[PDB]
Amino acid sequence: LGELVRGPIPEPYLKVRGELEKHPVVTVGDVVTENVLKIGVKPIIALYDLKAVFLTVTNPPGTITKALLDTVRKAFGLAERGRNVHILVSGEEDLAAIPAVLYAPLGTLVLYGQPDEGVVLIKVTPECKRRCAKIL
Ligand SMILES: Nc1nc2c(ncn2[C@@H]2O[C@H](COP(=O)(O)OP(=O)(O)OP(=O)(O)O)[C@@H](O)[C@H]2O)c(=O)[nH]1
Ligand SMILES: [Mg+2]
Repeated sequence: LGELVRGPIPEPYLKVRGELEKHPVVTVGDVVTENVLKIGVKPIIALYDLKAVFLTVTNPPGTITKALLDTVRKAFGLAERGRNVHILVSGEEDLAAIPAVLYAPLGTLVLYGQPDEGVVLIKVTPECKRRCAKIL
């Protein structure tokens, strides 16, 4: 929904680093997560596929189960309390950016990967929270 930042890995992470350091960050994807960690930023929540507190969840590709939605809500609960949470998904977390935006505090940056293209960065605001609810 937000802004795509283009470039070969890891140049987009380097471009946005200053912004990532000044806000809480949620990462969706193994490549996104790893790349944010390696520039010294610790996500409050990181969701990635199986191949800090750990939560496990199964989510069949191209769905948003009730279980994923609960795990994400729980994650944000734990993050409110200053835990970093890694959600390890068995299945696929292809849609997980939507709930991330729903349940997130305002001013949170959510990142996910645009295959081959770059990194999508989303500033969490009442508008984009509104539409993400609509998307579901
Ligand atoms: N050009 C470019 N593409 C990127 C960049 N970061 C991520 N992407 C793309 O986004 C894709 C998806 O990222 P992830 O979802 O983290 O990767 P994944 O292997 O699907 O990880 P899982 O979702 O855990 O299975 C990657 O395969 C890349 O092609 C970047 O900095 N530049
Ligand atoms: Mg992915």
